[PDB]
Amino acid sequence: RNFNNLTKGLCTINSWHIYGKDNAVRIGESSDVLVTREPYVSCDPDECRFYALSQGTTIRGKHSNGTIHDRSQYRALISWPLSSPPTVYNSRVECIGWSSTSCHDGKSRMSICISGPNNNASAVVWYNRRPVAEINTWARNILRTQESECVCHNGVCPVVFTDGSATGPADTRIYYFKEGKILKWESLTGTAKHIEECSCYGERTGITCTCRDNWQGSNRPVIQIDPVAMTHTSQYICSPVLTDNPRPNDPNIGKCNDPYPGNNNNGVKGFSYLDGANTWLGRTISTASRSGYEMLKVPNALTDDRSKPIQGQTIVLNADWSGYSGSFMDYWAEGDCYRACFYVELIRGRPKEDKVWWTSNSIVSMCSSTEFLGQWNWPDGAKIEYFL
Amino acid sequence: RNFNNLTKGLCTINSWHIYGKDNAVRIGESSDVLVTREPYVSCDPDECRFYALSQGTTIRGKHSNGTIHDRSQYRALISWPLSSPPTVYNSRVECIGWSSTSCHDGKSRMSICISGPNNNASAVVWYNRRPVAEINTWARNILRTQESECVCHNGVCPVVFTDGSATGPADTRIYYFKEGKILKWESLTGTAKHIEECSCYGERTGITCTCRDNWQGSNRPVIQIDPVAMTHTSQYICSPVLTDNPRPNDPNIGKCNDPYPGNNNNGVKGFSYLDGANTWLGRTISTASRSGYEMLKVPNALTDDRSKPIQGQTIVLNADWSGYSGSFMDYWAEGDCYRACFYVELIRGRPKEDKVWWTSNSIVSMCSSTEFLGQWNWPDGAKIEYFL
Amino acid sequence: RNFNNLTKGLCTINSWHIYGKDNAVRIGESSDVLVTREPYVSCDPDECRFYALSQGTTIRGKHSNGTIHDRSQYRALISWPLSSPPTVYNSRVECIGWSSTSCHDGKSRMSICISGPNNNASAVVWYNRRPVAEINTWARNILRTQESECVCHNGVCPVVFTDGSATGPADTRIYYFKEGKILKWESLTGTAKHIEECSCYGERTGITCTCRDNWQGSNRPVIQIDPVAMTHTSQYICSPVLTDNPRPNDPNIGKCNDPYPGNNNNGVKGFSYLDGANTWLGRTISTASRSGYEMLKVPNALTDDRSKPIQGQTIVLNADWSGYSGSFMDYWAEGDCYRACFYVELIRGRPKEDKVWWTSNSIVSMCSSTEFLGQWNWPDGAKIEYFL
Amino acid sequence: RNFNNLTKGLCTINSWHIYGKDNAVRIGESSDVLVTREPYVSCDPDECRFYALSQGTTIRGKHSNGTIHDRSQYRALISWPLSSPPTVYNSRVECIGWSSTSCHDGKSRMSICISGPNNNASAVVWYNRRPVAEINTWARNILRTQESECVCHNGVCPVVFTDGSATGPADTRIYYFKEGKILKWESLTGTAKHIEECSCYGERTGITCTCRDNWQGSNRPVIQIDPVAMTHTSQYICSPVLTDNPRPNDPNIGKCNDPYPGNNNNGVKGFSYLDGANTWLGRTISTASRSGYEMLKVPNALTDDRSKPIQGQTIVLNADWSGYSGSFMDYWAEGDCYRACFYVELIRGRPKEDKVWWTSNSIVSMCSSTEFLGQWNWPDGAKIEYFL
Ligand SMILES: *[C@@H]1O[C@H](CO)[C@@H](O[C@@H]2O[C@H](CO)[C@@H](O[C@@H]3O[C@H](CO[C@H]4O[C@H](CO[C@H]5O[C@H](CO)[C@@H](O)[C@H](O)[C@@H]5O)[C@@H](O)[C@H](O[C@H]5O[C@H](CO)[C@@H](O)[C@H](O)[C@@H]5O)[C@@H]4O)[C@@H](O)[C@H](O[C@H]4O[C@H](CO)[C@@H](O)[C@H](O)[C@@H]4O[C@H]4O[C@H](CO)[C@@H](O)[C@H](O)[C@@H]4O[C@H]4O[C@H](CO)[C@@H](O)[C@H](O)[C@@H]4O)[C@@H]3O)[C@H](O)[C@H]2NC(C)=O)[C@H](O)[C@H]1NC(C)=O
Ligand SMILES: *[C@@H]1O[C@H](CO)[C@@H](O[C@@H]2O[C@H](CO)[C@@H](O[C@@H]3O[C@H](CO[C@H]4O[C@H](CO[C@H]5O[C@H](CO)[C@@H](O)[C@H](O)[C@@H]5O)[C@@H](O)[C@H](O[C@H]5O[C@H](CO)[C@@H](O)[C@H](O)[C@@H]5O)[C@@H]4O)[C@@H](O)[C@H](O[C@H]4O[C@H](CO)[C@@H](O)[C@H](O)[C@@H]4O[C@H]4O[C@H](CO)[C@@H](O)[C@H](O)[C@@H]4O[C@H]4O[C@H](CO)[C@@H](O)[C@H](O)[C@@H]4O)[C@@H]3O)[C@H](O)[C@H]2NC(C)=O)[C@H](O)[C@H]1NC(C)=O
Ligand SMILES: *[C@@H]1O[C@H](CO)[C@@H](O[C@@H]2O[C@H](CO)[C@@H](O[C@@H]3O[C@H](CO[C@H]4O[C@H](CO[C@H]5O[C@H](CO)[C@@H](O)[C@H](O)[C@@H]5O)[C@@H](O)[C@H](O[C@H]5O[C@H](CO)[C@@H](O)[C@H](O)[C@@H]5O)[C@@H]4O)[C@@H](O)[C@H](O[C@H]4O[C@H](CO)[C@@H](O)[C@H](O)[C@@H]4O[C@H]4O[C@H](CO)[C@@H](O)[C@H](O)[C@@H]4O[C@H]4O[C@H](CO)[C@@H](O)[C@H](O)[C@@H]4O)[C@@H]3O)[C@H](O)[C@H]2NC(C)=O)[C@H](O)[C@H]1NC(C)=O
Ligand SMILES: *[C@@H]1O[C@H](CO)[C@@H](O[C@@H]2O[C@H](CO)[C@@H](O[C@@H]3O[C@H](CO[C@H]4O[C@H](CO[C@H]5O[C@H](CO)[C@@H](O)[C@H](O)[C@@H]5O)[C@@H](O)[C@H](O[C@H]5O[C@H](CO)[C@@H](O)[C@H](O)[C@@H]5O)[C@@H]4O)[C@@H](O)[C@H](O[C@H]4O[C@H](CO)[C@@H](O)[C@H](O)[C@@H]4O[C@H]4O[C@H](CO)[C@@H](O)[C@H](O)[C@@H]4O[C@H]4O[C@H](CO)[C@@H](O)[C@H](O)[C@@H]4O)[C@@H]3O)[C@H](O)[C@H]2NC(C)=O)[C@H](O)[C@H]1NC(C)=O
Ligand SMILES: CC(=O)N[C@H]1[C@H]([C@H](O)[C@H](O)CO)O[C@@](O)(C(=O)O)C[C@@H]1O
Ligand SMILES: CC(=O)N[C@H]1[C@H]([C@H](O)[C@H](O)CO)O[C@@](O)(C(=O)O)C[C@@H]1O
Ligand SMILES: CC(=O)N[C@H]1[C@H]([C@H](O)[C@H](O)CO)O[C@@](O)(C(=O)O)C[C@@H]1O
Ligand SMILES: [Ca+2]
Ligand SMILES: [Ca+2]
Ligand SMILES: [Ca+2]
Ligand SMILES: [Ca+2]
Repeated sequence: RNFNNLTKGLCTINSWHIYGKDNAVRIGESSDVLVTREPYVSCDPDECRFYALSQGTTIRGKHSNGTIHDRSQYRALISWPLSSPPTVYNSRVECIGWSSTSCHDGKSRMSICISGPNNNASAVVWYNRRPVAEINTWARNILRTQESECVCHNGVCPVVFTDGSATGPADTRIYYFKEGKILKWESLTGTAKHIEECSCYGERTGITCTCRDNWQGSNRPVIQIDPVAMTHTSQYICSPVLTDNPRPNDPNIGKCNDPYPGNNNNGVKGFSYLDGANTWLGRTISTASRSGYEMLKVPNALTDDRSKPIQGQTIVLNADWSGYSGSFMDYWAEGDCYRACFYVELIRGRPKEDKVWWTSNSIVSMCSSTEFLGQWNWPDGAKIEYFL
Repeated sequence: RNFNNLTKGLCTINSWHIYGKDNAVRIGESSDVLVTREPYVSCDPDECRFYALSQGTTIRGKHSNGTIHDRSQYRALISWPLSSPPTVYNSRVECIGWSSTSCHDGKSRMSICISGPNNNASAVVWYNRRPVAEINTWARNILRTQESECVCHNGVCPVVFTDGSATGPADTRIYYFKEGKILKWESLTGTAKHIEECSCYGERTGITCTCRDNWQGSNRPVIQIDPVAMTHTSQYICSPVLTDNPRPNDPNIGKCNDPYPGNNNNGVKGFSYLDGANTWLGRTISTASRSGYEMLKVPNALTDDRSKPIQGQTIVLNADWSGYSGSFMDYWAEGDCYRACFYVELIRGRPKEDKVWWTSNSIVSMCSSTEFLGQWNWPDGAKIEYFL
Repeated sequence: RNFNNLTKGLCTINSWHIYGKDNAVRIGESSDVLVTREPYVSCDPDECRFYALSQGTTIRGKHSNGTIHDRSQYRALISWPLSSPPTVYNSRVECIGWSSTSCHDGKSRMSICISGPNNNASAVVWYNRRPVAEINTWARNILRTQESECVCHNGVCPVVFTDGSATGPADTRIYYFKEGKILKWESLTGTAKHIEECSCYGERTGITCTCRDNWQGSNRPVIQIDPVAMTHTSQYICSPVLTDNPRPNDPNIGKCNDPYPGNNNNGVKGFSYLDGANTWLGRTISTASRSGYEMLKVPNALTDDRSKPIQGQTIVLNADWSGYSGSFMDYWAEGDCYRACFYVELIRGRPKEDKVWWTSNSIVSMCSSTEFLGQWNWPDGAKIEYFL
Repeated sequence: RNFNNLTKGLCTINSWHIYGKDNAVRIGESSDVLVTREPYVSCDPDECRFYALSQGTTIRGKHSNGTIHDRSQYRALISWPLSSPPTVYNSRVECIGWSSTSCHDGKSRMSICISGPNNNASAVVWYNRRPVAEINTWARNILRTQESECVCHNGVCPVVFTDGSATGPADTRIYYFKEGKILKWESLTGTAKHIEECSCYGERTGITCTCRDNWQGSNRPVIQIDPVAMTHTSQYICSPVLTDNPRPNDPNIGKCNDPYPGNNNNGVKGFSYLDGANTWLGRTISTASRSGYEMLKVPNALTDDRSKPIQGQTIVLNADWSGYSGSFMDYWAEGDCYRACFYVELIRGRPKEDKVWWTSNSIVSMCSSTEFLGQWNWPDGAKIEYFL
């Protein structure tokens, strides 16, 4: 076949419809469902699948004790069929490690997993299910990457990595891969001051990534990548509609080229679709914790430091736990435009529910509609009391 | 490949033979079998599969408590191989929601799932396993559809939807899809006074649907659809052999253009094959509850308001629980005629068996034979005492 | 592709080597393994699979209680990959019923399942996984068939059926199918006096079946079928090496055209390879019960009523339970000859082990070698005490 | 397709990166994971898979009691997807027996399994998933083979077998197969004095095998095979870096043509990559038991009896249990060189952990990198206390 090229724009987003939901924690109460976290979704030309980092144990298994921890030798990137749960028997391992990204270039899939101790981690780049390239840590402090899908154009797939402090200046690099081979890498440029866990999408030969500032910012950094020139810029979302978590209350003036202050040394992976008047931002409803999730239509959020919402949709009630969120699109669907999609990780267990000793999640996913559809809310749906 | 066209008539039906049976509740006593209800069967050109609405839990799982309820965020349309049970590990999710239909047009499969709260539900139309179109509620009162397979002709697949009261006049629409796109919709016309859960089949370029009148009728409404003109008519089955449940005893004169009275605000999904002297009707044996199932040969049942049975076959004894029933056919089989098939849902658990706190079902399915075959009876076969 | 034709002879049989073994009862002690009985093996052009009649429950499931019974609505013909156990999650249902046969003609597979009450049973013939023909009971007394694979030549697949008494004269028919359609049937001719559960193989355009005389005989009946003329003959194995079970001790003169007396109203499915000086017979070691299994090389056993063994191989020790046995061959293997194969059913549970309330089996299978290989013995290997 | 030919050399090995890990014992604490031992890895042109000898029971099953034993009728060679665990539901049986090897020749896979009692064992050779040839024991004392993958060149696949004493001179043969047929065999020649469990790889039309001397040696024997001439030589690794287990401490002079003494009648399967200055040896860290695992870069280890390490990498800490290790490569990967890979068996249970009554393992696997990557350590990760 052929390399996918980003020739289309985004479809007009007037609401969001349910796309996938795996009910993993409900089902895992009485089935062999793997403990996971950091999920995402990624499409092949002939299939869309769920992805996540396994913890190498089932939820009901005794080894689920202690799975609040992020990095171990027992983690792996797995994938499984859309809206099924991640089971021992239906999950496919993509590579071994505790930080990942993955994407299809139209011909084959690239998957990247990072493993190792904090001071000696390394990335292995797989292409067509074979290891092709390796990258050693350059700052010796938890080499880490996107935790959602990358995007490819004409065979070139950019990936954002960070190595260094989670609470001060770090060393972020953008790598450009083709068939798993390193074409080029560059150090981060622009005005973003701290970058983690970028969520990306592609449109009209440009790639846009919305990231997490874990140091001083509660507005989100944005990286804009030209996959042909293999260059990038960075800044923050200018809008005063702040979308990190935890975060201050929304002001009336945002910040384009610096972190908006109030909350230090924390954050959550999130995403946005930045498309002029067709702009939608995702965020937790709570400003204090990872609970609730909503989409807000915020015209020109990227560039207008006074911009406010004109429409919205609740995805997860504030009474229910959320978690990481990220972007993906089916680049191989029919039609003249790409349909914006996203997922929300619904974290259950520790630290917020400490009557159990495990941490896991389920997944809900939505795609955009040109209709103005009615909204529901989409909780994980499991009862903690059943696990006691 | 090519779009299927409805070029054949029905085979002569002289008896029914066993086609499929999944023994799901028996097997689920000690395996990871999903709780379901509203099952059906649908064929692809190369495979026939079972379908149902999952409840997002296994039977032995503690989340099975409360599954008598019809609409939740944890339901999804799943499919799995013919006569296997619906397990966590072998079930494929088609889309998310609590009311569905699905059919193959010869090239790809269309699946439709409705989700949302009662006053804000929406349908998402999937084609070739991608979302293609969306339809918002128009009466804000449980938008709902067939719960068995649709039928396609030359790429055009009609689907019947209802939105509005279950106990008074409602707003029924027939939608005509092609490759998941809306070609046209029309409001219900004809003399049917209330329409729910249509069971359809196709023959000689016409589609016939047998539905449920939940308001005042215990005779079944019939919709006849011309998929080329994209028009329809409606009436009731004229025969005094009444086939809803619950229902009055059979009179000697039926009603062609109005509900036959006696039982209000209830019913069950059912089906018929209306083919002149080759006409067969399905119904529960009990007039009071969903127990037993039988087929009756009732010549010209559609148009003769004096017609009575001349032959029959018991499928499920009155001593055993039944449930929904519906039609399907293998439009891709060999031969000069289409073989009529049907399924019966065998409901176990609540409300009729309240020693357990769950509701689920298994499936039995039959197809027609030109032979005069001996009959058996086909119970679910599970013992409730084992689940206590 | 093309219809297989029987153009080769049997390979020289100098010993037997292990082919497959599924350890089903061992594994089912702690996994979701279906209760089965009446297993066999059958090859497709690209795969060989195990087959059996499921009982619609797992071994550890509470519905395993009572599975000594042979005929129920919860039985089905299933198949699963060679040497795996029959699990809920890996088994494919071929058709519904409690007596079966199945074979591949080179293009597609035909499967036949019989279901119904004792006085009203019927066979459904499936071809390319669709129902094609049906056959009603003709003697109203447990219509029944081979319980191992049929054999095809140039698209024509003969199958032996019996309807009527298990303890007196019955009505046996040979049906000739092509693409699931009935070409012809004939009533049994020749000198066999009672026929059940034929085990067949094909070579040089002839099909040979070794059957079970359940009435008066402890020598086995043989049916020889010409699939081109669609005619047959029948007799008994002439050898005094008797191979039914239970049976008298071996005399020095056998019987060619009548039952050898001593044991009435019982038997077991078995097989032989009748090939002049290359003749091998299978039998239980015990004359009283289904325990042990051995192969004996008995030159001209079919026609020589004085013939005795000149070589042998123990398959299952007399200290271990056996059961049904039958023939199959890979008609699509490389080489100038067909390699003779067989399976032995290893029955565990009731009636011989009544500390449990279930009956199931595992499978061992062997194929012939031109080498003189060392022998092992191949028990089921499960410990009944573990199931208590 | 075409037979693979060994046209490439080894890639430069500057470090090792994680390739696969199945966490089988962790996951098997609460899932239907088969008990195994003697694992390995082998690639097809389109897939790489894990292999092992099953014990015909799950870990949590009661039949796991006694699985320290090596040879039983319930063992089989199974394969399953890379980095998944070996489950009842995802494992494919290749053949039946208790000693094995397997390899793909570019067109189809050959698998060999040995079964039988100690004095009457036999090998069955499968090709394209059909039995093709058989080999009877020639010394009547546990006929046995490699327990890791063989290597093919232009359709010819050499395999090393041993029959005879484990504690004195034995009869080793090299067999040369093509499409499962025996082309030739030869008796072992050269200076190796005892050969078991060879680990092989291929490069530039030569095959190199590193074996186990179980009699008097703690240096490893090496067999070098010319698959075109179908001839071989043998010797020992000359280096004083000793790599058997148990073993003496490293001297300063090794032995090229005789066993290095100190430890009798024991050993462990292991491997090396012998490639001049690109030479790397694997070994346990402990000299006394199967604990820890490390790679050492030992230039010209094969031929230099003074050679010492100049670089290394720890794979498994000495505090953690290891086991067998072996070589494999993806002969169908892209690039101008073959990437060296290996696996380490991580044995859990008896004899070292006798609070449980079973013996099983998990797998870790690495491949070489031209980068100098940071190292981690890779334990099995299961807690024995959870199994009590
Ligand atoms: C069936 O389903 C449908 C479809 O889902 C349901 O309809 C949906 O209903 C929801 C809920 O109401 C709507 O979401 C909200 O949308 C509003 C925005 O819409 C309003 O404002 C628009 C802009 O108005 C301004 O500009 C125009 C210029 O043209 C000017 O005219 C106007 O005066 C004003 O200057 C209006 O255009 C718009 O009107 C239109 O739409 C109406 C329908 O909604 C319609 O009736 C009209 O005729 C017209 O067509 C409308 O008035 C969002 O503002 C809102 O989001 C805020 O509120 C939620 C809480 O509900 C909160 O979670 C959000 O985060 C946000 O509030 C926070 O952020 C603000 C920005 O900083 C801040 O100002 C707030 O104080 C608040 O901040 C606090 O909370 C946050 C979060 O914790 C925290 O971080 C902060 O620090 C701080 O603590 C909702 O998104 C959908 O748009 C609507 N969809 C459709 C298609 O109608 C329907 O209800 C369902 N039916 C039933 C029966 O259930
Ligand atoms: C082996 O297997 C075979 C194959 O399955 C078995 O054979 C089958 O046996 C079953 C059971 O008997 C049969 O089903 C019944 O069929 C009859 C219809 O057939 C009869 O009537 C025909 C029509 O007669 C009328 O017209 C002709 C004009 O030509 C005229 O001559 C005649 O005088 C009369 O005017 C006859 O043609 C037919 O004869 C033929 O067939 C005979 C074999 O059956 C054969 O012997 C003859 O020689 C001839 O060839 C035959 O007489 C159905 O009426 C019946 O269904 C009613 O009864 C069941 C209870 O059994 C009930 O559940 C049904 O719902 C229905 O009864 C309700 O509805 C009626 C309609 O409103 C109503 O009038 C009733 O009062 C009753 O209503 C009550 O109950 C319902 C349900 O709860 C409730 O809703 C109401 O409100 C009310 O409370 C059966 O379907 C098969 O047809 C037959 N198949 C074959 C191929 O033979 C065989 O038995 C097995 N063997 C063994 C050993 O087990
Ligand atoms: C490693 O593995 C190898 C390979 O598996 C093992 O070698 C195998 O060993 C087994 C066990 O011994 C052998 O099976 C037996 O074979 C004999 C037949 O072979 C003997 O007889 C041949 C025929 O002799 C006659 O004809 C020739 C004419 O040429 C004439 O010369 C001769 O005098 C006589 O007239 C001989 O040719 C043959 O010799 C050859 O082979 C020898 C090796 O075996 C070799 O040493 C010689 O040099 C020569 O090459 C040999 O003498 C079968 O008879 C026997 O089966 C009977 O016995 C078993 C019990 O063991 C029983 O279960 C069978 O059912 C059968 O006995 C019953 O049926 C008879 C027939 O009616 C009846 O007469 C009996 O009384 C008995 O009946 C009772 O029991 C049954 C069953 O319950 C019941 O139904 C009845 O009613 C009644 O109660 C075995 O099959 C293999 O052939 C042999 N294979 C090879 C390749 O060598 C080796 O042992 C292993 N190594 C180790 C260390 O373990
Ligand atoms: C992040 O990750 C990176 C990458 O993994 C980590 O860096 C790695 O660190 C490990 C651990 O230190 C290294 O492994 C060791 O390598 C040494 C070999 O390297 C040394 O020696 C080289 C050769 O020196 C000789 O020749 C040169 C000629 O050119 C001459 O100049 C020199 O004087 C001497 O004559 C040196 O070239 C080399 O220097 C280079 O590398 C340095 C970095 O390592 C660098 O700083 C230098 O500038 C230069 O570039 C270096 O000095 C192995 O010797 C060693 O293996 C031994 O020790 C381990 C224990 O640690 C033991 O398990 C091994 O089995 C082995 O020791 C046994 O065997 C010996 C051979 O018989 C014997 O002599 C020993 O006594 C011992 O024997 C006992 O134990 C065994 C086992 O139980 C038993 O069987 C015996 O009987 C007996 O009881 C390690 O393999 C990696 O090479 C290194 N990799 C890289 C790329 O740097 C980094 O640490 C991580 N970072 C953090 C923060 O964690
Ligand atoms: C490689 C790694 O440890 N990633 C972890 C990151 C980093 O800690 C932060 O991004 C700070 O760098 O955040 C999590 O803890 C979190 O917030 O839920 C989860 C994730 O596993
Ligand atoms: C969308 C929805 O709720 N469908 C439900 C329907 C409606 O209640 C009725 O058709 C009245 O409209 O009927 C059921 O309750 C029933 O009778 O078993 C099941 C089904 O799930
Ligand atoms: C259709 C049917 O019932 N087949 C059964 C047959 C018949 O009873 C006999 O062949 C007599 O006809 O034999 C069995 O009981 C048996 O011997 O183990 C098993 C089998 O299920
Ligand atoms: Ca932050
Ligand atoms: Ca009604
Ligand atoms: Ca008999
Ligand atoms: Ca040794």
